[PDB]
Amino acid sequence: GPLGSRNPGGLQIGDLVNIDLDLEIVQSLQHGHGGWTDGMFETLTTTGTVCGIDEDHDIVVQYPSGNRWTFNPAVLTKAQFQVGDLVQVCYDLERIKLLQRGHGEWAEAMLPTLGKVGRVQQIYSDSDLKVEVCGTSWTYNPAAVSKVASAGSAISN
Repeated sequence: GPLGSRNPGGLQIGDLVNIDLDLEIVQSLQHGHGGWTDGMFETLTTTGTVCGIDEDHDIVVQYPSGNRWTFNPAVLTKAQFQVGDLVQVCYDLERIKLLQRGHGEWAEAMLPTLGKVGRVQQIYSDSDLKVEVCGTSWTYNPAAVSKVASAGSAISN
């Protein structure tokens, strides 16, 4: 069936989902189903894990960055630093192109890394970083990435 024809309850916690859609369509469908913020660019290139269904029947999805985002079910398709640090790549394409000048440069094959998390593999003497993002390592300006706190502040049970 077409987009939106999935049976309610056809996704459960632990299911893997992706987004195949263009941003503009995601934004339309997100109206009244949680909206869009640019922090969500991760979701267009990362496989998420269903972690809940809210009262209004929208799907809450968990990302390796630690972030959880709420989606219209129709959007989803069922599927300073230290070495080892989990870091998130800047999602702003314009900014990152400028930061990458002289710091490893921007290659178009890096486009999917926007907004994604990866792992620091090596820190160069001049402070640039080798970061592995979904199996491929790139050189980044450290200003082009942020240390990730998965869950953030501690919450008592």
